[PDB]
Amino acid sequence: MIQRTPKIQVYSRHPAENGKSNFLNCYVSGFHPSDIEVDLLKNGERIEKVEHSDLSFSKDWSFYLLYYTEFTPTEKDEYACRVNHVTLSQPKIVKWDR
Amino acid sequence: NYNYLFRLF
Amino acid sequence: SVDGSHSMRYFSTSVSRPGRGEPRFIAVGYVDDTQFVRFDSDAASQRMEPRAPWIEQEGPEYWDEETGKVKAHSQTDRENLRIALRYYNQSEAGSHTLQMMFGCDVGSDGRFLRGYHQYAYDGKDYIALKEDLRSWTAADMAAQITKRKWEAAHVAEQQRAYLEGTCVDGLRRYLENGKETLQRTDPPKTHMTHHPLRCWALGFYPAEITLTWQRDGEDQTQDTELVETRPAGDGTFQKWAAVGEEQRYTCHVQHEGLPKPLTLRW
Repeated sequence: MIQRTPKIQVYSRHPAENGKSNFLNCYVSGFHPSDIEVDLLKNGERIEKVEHSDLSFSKDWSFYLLYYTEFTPTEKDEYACRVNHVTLSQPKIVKWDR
Repeated sequence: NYNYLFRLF
Repeated sequence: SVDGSHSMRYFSTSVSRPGRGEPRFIAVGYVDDTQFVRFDSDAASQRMEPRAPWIEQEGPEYWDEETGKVKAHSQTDRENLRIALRYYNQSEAGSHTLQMMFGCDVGSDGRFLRGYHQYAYDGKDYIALKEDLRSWTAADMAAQITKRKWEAAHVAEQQRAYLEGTCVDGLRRYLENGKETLQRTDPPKTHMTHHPLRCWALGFYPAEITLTWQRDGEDQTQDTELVETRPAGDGTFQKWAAVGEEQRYTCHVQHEGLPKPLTLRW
């Protein structure tokens, strides 16, 4: 059958890099089947409390999920997203940028 | 309102 | 959208769990781009749960009746997952997925427009009710067997009644009760950055949006990058577009929530 690789976007909820509360988000989309592992990473360590939305899918039947954890960004603190899927030979890690 | 009738293949 | 049409969608996913128990069933309900109900077979409540503030204004008979219908779906698609194994001559050790979408469209005035009733097995079309809400589109030889049965049992008529009746009646009610929330728009917040540049639209609802690049007033397709619309987690969405050589380019943003299409000054 046709397996679709996940599209990964790690990004901040509201605009912020300093003391103001926001939400770190890793939106995975366009993948099939639904078994997916999304880990938000802080300086290489898994953040424990990461919630996610209910599973849904697009017009092409491919799934999308949003994983989020409440955070207050600071200038220096670095974040990341680690996503493993059946289509992935090794976990793919995307680092938060802008 | 969900549907109330579901059929088999 | 721009038509002023509104839509109700119910999405369901069933994933078989061979050796680990019965299949996982997730069902989600959306009005336009706002989810309002959900049902997860792994949850302890075993009942349809609210996910939007305006669906809680419904009566207590609603939550009992809706729960009974989504549970019937989950139990029906569990046998359908097993029927598919026989139709496709597949083994009981493989994990497989069955997806269903149904719902209706209404216009700005609230009149019935379109109906939907489609299935997918392992992420590809299985069977669909056609737009006439009277005939079926079968994608493979397996779905032809199901199509013949559903023609003999006259399933199209039973669905066409729901899509034109109970379906639209609910969407109307959800739209009015969610007037303060559903019939509104969030204009995008635009900003631009430069790297040895890209426009940003943030906090917009609905998700329908178009980002255009024009150089000297001419449409620019090459050297341009556009990412898919993303949710922020607050009910609004985000999207950005990108393209030494500079100043001569401009980003143009169109959205039903914008008073005028926006042009970005680098």
